[PDB]
Amino acid sequence: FNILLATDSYKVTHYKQYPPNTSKVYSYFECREYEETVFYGLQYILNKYLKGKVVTKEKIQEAKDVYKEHFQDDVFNEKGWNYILEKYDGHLPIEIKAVPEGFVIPRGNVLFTVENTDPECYWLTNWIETILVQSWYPITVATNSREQKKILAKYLLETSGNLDGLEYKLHDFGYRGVSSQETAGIGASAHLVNFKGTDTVAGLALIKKYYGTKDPVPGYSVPAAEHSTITAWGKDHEKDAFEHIVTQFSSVPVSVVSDSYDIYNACEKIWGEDLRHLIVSRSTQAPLIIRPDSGNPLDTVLKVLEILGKKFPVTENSKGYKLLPPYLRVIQGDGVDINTLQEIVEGMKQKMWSIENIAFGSGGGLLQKLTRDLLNCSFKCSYVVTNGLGINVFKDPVADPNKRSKKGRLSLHRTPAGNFVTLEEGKGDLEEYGQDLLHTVFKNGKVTKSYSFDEIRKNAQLNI
Amino acid sequence: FNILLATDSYKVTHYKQYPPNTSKVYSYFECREYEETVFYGLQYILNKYLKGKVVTKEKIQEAKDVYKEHFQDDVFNEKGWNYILEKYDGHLPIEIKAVPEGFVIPRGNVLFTVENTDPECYWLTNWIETILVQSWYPITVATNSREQKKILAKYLLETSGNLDGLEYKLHDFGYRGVSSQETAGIGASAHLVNFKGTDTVAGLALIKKYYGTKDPVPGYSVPAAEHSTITAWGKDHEKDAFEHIVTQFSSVPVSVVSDSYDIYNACEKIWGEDLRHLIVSRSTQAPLIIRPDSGNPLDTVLKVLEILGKKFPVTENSKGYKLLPPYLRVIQGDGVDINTLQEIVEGMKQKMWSIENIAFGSGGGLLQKLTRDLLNCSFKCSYVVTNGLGINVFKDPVADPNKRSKKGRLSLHRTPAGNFVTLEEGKGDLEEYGQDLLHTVFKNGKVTKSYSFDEIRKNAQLNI
Ligand SMILES: O=C(NCCCc1ccccc1)c1ccc(NC(=O)n2cc3ccccc3c2)cc1
Ligand SMILES: O=C(NCCCc1ccccc1)c1ccc(NC(=O)n2cc3ccccc3c2)cc1
Repeated sequence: FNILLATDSYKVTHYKQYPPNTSKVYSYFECREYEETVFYGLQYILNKYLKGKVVTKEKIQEAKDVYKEHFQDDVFNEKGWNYILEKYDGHLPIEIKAVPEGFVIPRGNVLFTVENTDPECYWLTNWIETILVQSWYPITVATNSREQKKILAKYLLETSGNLDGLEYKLHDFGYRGVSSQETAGIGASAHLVNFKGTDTVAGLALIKKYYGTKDPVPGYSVPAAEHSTITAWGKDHEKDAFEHIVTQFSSVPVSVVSDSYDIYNACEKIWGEDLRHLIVSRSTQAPLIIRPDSGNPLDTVLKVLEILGKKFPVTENSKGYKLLPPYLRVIQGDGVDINTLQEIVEGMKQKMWSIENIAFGSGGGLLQKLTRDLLNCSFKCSYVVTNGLGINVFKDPVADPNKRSKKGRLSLHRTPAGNFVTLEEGKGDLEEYGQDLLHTVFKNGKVTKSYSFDEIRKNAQLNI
Repeated sequence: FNILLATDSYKVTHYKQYPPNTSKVYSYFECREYEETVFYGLQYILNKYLKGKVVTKEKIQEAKDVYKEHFQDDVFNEKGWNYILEKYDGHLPIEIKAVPEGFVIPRGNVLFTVENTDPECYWLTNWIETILVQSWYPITVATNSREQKKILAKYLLETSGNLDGLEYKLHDFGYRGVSSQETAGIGASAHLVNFKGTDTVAGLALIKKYYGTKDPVPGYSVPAAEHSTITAWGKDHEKDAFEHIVTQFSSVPVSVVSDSYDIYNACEKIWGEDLRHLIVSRSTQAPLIIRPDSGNPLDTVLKVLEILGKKFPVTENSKGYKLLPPYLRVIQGDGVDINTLQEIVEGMKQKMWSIENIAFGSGGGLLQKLTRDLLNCSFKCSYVVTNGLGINVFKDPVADPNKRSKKGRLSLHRTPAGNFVTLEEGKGDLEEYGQDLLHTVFKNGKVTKSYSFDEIRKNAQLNI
């Protein structure tokens, strides 16, 4: 990895565009205008990409040669980068202040700030904008996943009277559906801020290396079938596949995809009749989890529950909701996103089915179908020092008032009612709102403040 | 990187679920039936993750320890992995056959096939499904980018009579808007299959290392301003920022973001009057590229052109379309996706403005706002050998006929009309069509067939 080649190309030309005699460039990150966001992911970026000796003679030379051909010109600031290498032994003279990881902050508040610590490195602040703006992705995955936890908590509390097993109700199925291996690890780790169920193995090593947990692993999985392990038995031997799989995993929970040919027939005749004796004998700690994987997600879930409820002994819980026996559960792992999750739990509640009966598996909806536009994550310059005089800087486009940026030195404070407020124009210097809630997390190539994954989970907890 | 930890967790349990005495598991990838797809990206995956000694004693031990905690059970095929390490020195006994990279294939056709070459490694075929299915991402970026090239080619030919500069009309602005650094490189490389303009530097090193070009670089950029380089001058000094930037880049093309405060005022009064003398003196090889960055993308583009057309000498080309002078161009780099690109070029054509006047910059729309659902990229088992007898396997869900998978051994052929056909059930073995268009690209840990980035671009060319 070469930080000199980890920026948008046009940033290579910006050192020539700032007003002459600029000694300071101060910039901030916010999720402009999903009313609250989970701040997570910055620590990964600081450790993997920004800390220590990030500049070498070889990296300067590599970047010089690439930019010469990429621009068909020599616009690359070799002098500026050589200065960092000679003066600071390749350590970035940058200071980053951030809100603690796991923090749940309303939209339109400063989340982190970046500024150069050496007047010669005024151009460095916005050079690293590209790498830091990528924090949008673990922030959005964590926020969207927590918003799904809120829906699940509401319906589970309503239909069961408690939140037992909440942290296992939304399972990450997204490994194949993401754009890369690196995205998988980052995305799966952000989902693990709110839940404990994951199949995206990549997320576990990321948490271990960059955050750390008291427990040996932050996430868990159960054995489960795929279409290939059922279909390989042949069209006429689906019962044999099912029987073999539940016998191989007789003492542990097992998920079995049952829609290869006909989900309703598999539920009513195979599980419901032919193999029913192998299901009713299972332990409460080792249920059979039936998995539909096609059709309308809500209509399929309701029909599968109606079928199972007629083949198996259904009880009525203390809230008046139907509950499958403890050796039998369902997982809907096709077409699950925040909108369909909501339609399914509401549809289940209307048909008097307890949310304790179901878990959700989400792939693309959880980790891929997200953009920087969802929370409007933006990095903007708000303060500059030119000729020793500080000026409050901002954009305010005529056709888009929502794109107006904050002015001057920023500070995050607790209001008297215990809410959050961002103070602009260095007004935080007046001691009217107490202490700034951002902490120096990076200074001159060193990570100065870190959070464990346990702290992050605690900060990201629901009020509920 | 550890391939034993680069799969969906549940795949760790599948070796126990296949029918006993299974010696072969044969699977294929297709974009289930954007009528045609660009096949690109597999070569990157084969080289970075699948080739050479991918199994070591340390990797087996690491995976064993992780899976023990992840499952709270010892469900990990240590014996199977130890077999690969001892017999093949950690090289995968897999054979991958694929359509050549850059190939443009209609939906619902086999693109690549995977099968184990050793009977003991029947479970390996679908173990690597997760890593190979991630090919969906460079395939979708390449396909969506080529579809935008088709729209641009149609409107540029209609309004100018040629395709000059077509390869520079859609610029990659997506670095900050993607989920990770790795995604950035893969995504920007897939856009470079169709275009030459990129700011996502990461894509250049990926092409150089995995594909290679005769040219020193596959992509180019121009100097350009950002809001920070303009706003840093102060709200009252936007004209000074503009003047400084165009003077610093007087001899090369320069893009200048002009919507910081009021895009229409910047076009009419700053560029159109105060700085007009610095613009009209510019070379044809060094235009000023005005960049709006907010508002309704089409309304803003049309209003900017109407303003500029009244301040600068406009000509009418041989097709009857208005053309700005050669030292002045526009780039729309906000809210550009395949749908808005289409609305803008159609709206320009309706107002008699040539497409030679404009270029597009696309960020999230180009590299992030894509999912595996767009082309329905899917990996499925189609053939198995159990007890020495081959059987044609497939899924066919009752509620979703579109999810039906192909049966048996597959081959891709040219039809008599020169189209593509996928033959099922080993019917390709009858010599009724020509040669199978799938070639072995990977066999027993070695990459057996490679394509240069030059070949890929030629294969992905538009008919026009
Ligand atoms: O229901 C589940 N968890 C919570 C309840 C479990 C429980 C209840 C009571 C006692 C003990 C345990 C559950 C079900 C299925 C799965 N996994 C699958 O069905 N997979 C993994 C996939 C990954 C990618 C693509 C497809 C996949 C299919 C995981 C967890
Ligand atoms: O119009 C362009 N290229 C094709 C025509 C150029 C031409 C015509 C005639 C003769 C010589 C050359 C062009 C314009 C802007 C840009 N770049 C920007 O505006 N940037 C890069 C960004 C990256 C991230 C975020 C924001 C960005 C802003 C690049 C190329």
